[PDB]
Amino acid sequence: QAGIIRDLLIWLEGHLDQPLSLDNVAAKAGYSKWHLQRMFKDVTGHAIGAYIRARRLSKSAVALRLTARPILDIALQYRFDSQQTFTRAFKKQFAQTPALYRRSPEWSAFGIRPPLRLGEFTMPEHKFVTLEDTPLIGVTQSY
DNA sequence: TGACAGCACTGAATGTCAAAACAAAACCTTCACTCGCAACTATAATGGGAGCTGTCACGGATGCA
Repeated sequence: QAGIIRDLLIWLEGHLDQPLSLDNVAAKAGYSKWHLQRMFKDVTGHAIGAYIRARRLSKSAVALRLTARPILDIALQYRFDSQQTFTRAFKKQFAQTPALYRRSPEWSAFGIRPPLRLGEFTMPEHKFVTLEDTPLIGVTQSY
């Protein structure tokens, strides 16, 4: 029912990292590999399988732009199979070399796909301002 | 009744043949200069000890004489 898929993503957003998962591992959620896939297609508007590894790449794209690791820390970190295939699907998502992607300081959100909620989404508000050069005092350290 | 389990097949999306380029310094030319050899200079000059070291002490030694 509608209470299932919402609870599956509470697993899945927390288990987008730890299990090396395809839909066979996702088939342990009450029904078969196809029926859990059939139950997702209409209650969401997204198609689960190519989305998740792309969402796990979208989890890896912010890891490719704001985390301090090289290509092979994050080659198979997000449960992938190869690096050149990971480089390949990246071209169909961001149209940029990952060496070129962390070359430019500008980070545009083209291929990052948002995390899905079947329940109610807490929408933040926006207001566009233009700020001023203000002196302060503080120290720096890294992570 | 509607879930509920599994099949039919697209195909985008992999797993392989190739280069494509970029810094990596790595080994390597370079090319001007800094950093070193070597020789000469023509009034006249001509013999150390460089300070040192001062009585221990019985004992065996070899060679001189």
